[PDB]
Amino acid sequence: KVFGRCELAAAMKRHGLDNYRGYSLGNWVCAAKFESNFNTQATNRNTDGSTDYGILQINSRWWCNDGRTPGSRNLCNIPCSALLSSDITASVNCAKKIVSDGNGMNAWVAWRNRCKGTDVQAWIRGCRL
Ligand SMILES: [Cl-]
Repeated sequence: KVFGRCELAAAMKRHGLDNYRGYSLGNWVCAAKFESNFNTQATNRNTDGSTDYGILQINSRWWCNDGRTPGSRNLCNIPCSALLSSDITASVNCAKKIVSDGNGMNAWVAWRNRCKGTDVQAWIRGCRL
């Protein structure tokens, strides 16, 4: 499913992401925009053989099992396919584990390069939240 900006902001707020570990909702909407263009079915293969899945492009080396990433961990304990659902619960739950992990949102290369230090509140402007 391809989300609208405000529809995603409301779903993320509902699943407890607004100010999770100190990151305002705008940060998570911005990351989702530049990771997946709001498309839950986005996948992208990396040079190392890992794949990134879903709205937040969570990576198979560490976080989910896709059966094709040799010697990967599955720290979120989910098949990577569960990250591609129109329901974002699995992505949200796994994102909360990633961002607690020590590097915060810098784990998302698009957030670091495109969102970090920007007026991220613009991402939720106009939305009924
Ligand atoms: Cl942090």
